[PDB]
Amino acid sequence: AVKKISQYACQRRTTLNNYNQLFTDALDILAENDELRENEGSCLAFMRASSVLKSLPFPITSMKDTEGIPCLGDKVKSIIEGIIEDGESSEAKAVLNDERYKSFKLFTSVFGVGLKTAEKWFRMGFRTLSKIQSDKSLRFTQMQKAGFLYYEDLVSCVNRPEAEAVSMLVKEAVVTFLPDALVTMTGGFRRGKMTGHDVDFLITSPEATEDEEQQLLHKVTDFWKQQGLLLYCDILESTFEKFDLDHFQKCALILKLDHGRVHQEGKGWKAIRVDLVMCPYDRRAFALLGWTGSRQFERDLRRYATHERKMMLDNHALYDRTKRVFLEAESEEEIFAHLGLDYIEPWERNA
DNA sequence: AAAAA
DNA sequence: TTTTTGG
DNA sequence: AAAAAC
Ligand SMILES: Nc1ccn([C@H]2CC[C@@H](COP(=O)(O)OP(=O)(O)OP(=O)(O)O)O2)c(=O)n1
Ligand SMILES: [Mg+2]
Ligand SMILES: [Mg+2]
Ligand code: NA
Repeated sequence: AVKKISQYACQRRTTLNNYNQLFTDALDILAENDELRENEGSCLAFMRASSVLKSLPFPITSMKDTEGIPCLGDKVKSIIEGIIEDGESSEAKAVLNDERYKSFKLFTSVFGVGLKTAEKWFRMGFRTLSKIQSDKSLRFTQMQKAGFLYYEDLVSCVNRPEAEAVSMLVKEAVVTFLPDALVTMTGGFRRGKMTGHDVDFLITSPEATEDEEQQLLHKVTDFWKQQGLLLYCDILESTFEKFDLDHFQKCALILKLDHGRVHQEGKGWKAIRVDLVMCPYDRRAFALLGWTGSRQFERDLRRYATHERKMMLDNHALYDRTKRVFLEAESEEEIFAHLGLDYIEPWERNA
C-alpha cells in the first residue's frame, strides 16, 4: 500500500522539482506576513505546510489528495481548497496588496536591514528606498551602507558559474596560508540549487594549530583587502566552547568578482555576498551538516533530536542526555546513524 | 497554526 | 486545557 | 548593547 509522510523534514526527501509551487508560493507569502507581524507560531505552521508540499512527488489537484499529509490543519486546508477552486489564493492576494507587507519586503531586500529596521522605517512613514537613501536625518549601519551601494548586484542573485568562480578564489586564498585545508561549498549550491543570495563555505584543516585556525579568516580577508576585492567584511570570533548566538569563527563578506573569472556592458565586476566558516577538524561533520541546510531541514533535525531521541544537536556537537555522552562523527552519514535517521543526500534536503 | 503533553 | 515550536 | 547575520 503506502508509507506515512513524517512531520519532520529530516525524515522526508525534498528535491528541487516542486510539483506544488501554486500552493507553496501562497503558503510562503502567508508565513512571511506572520513573520513580519511577529506571530512566530502561525508563521512556523505555514512554513511546515509549505515544506511538506515541496516533498510530494505529484501535484495536489483535489482535496482528497491532501489526506494523510501532516502539517496541514484546517486553516491550511482552507487555503489549498481556495487555490484548487480558481488557481489563486485570496489570502495571499490580500497580503501582496497590504502596505506593511509590501514595505517589509522592499526594505529587508537591502543587505543590513531586518525586521526591526524595516518596521522602524514604516512607522516613520517611509515607503520607497529612494526616500530612505536621500533622507538627511536617518543614520545607517556600515552593513546598510554596503547594502545600498551594491543593491542592484546583491538583489540579483548569484548563479552557478559565479559560485564556482568564488570557490576558486576562496580555495586559492585559503591554501596560500593553510595548504592542507579542506574547502567545501555549502548552502544552497551544495543542495543543487541553480541560484542563491550568497555563496557559503566551510574551511577546516587536519594539521593546523589553534592559533593557525584562528588567523586564517583574518589572513585571507587582508589578502583580498590588499587586492581591492574586499567590499565589506565582518569577522565574528568563535563563541563555540570546546567542552544557547553560539557559532564557529565566521565572516560575512561582499567580494568584488571580476567578470573575467566567471566562465561586458558595465564594469566587469559584480558584488557577491560570501560567508566563510572555520571549524576545528574533529567537528567538521557537525559544521557541514549545519551549514548545508536547508533552514527547515536544520530546524527539524534539532526538533527530532530533542523530542524523539532526547538528544541535543547543534553545528558543533551531538549530545545524548540519557547516556550522558557526546556522540562523535567523521561524516554526515554517522550523524544521521546516531539519530536513527535514514541518510538524506544534500540535494534531498531542500525542505 | 498545528500537534503534543 | 496548557505548552511547544531550532535554540 | 539591540540588531543582523546562521
Ligand atoms: N536560519 C538558518 C539559516 C541558515 N541555516 C543554515 C542552513 C543553510 C545555511 C546557509 O545560510 P543561507 O545562505 O541564508 O542559506 P541558503 O541555504 O544558502 O539560501 P540562499 O543560497 O538563497 O542564501 O546555514 C540554519 O541552520 N538556519
Ligand atoms: Mg547561500
Ligand atoms: Mg549564507
Ligand atoms: Na538584510
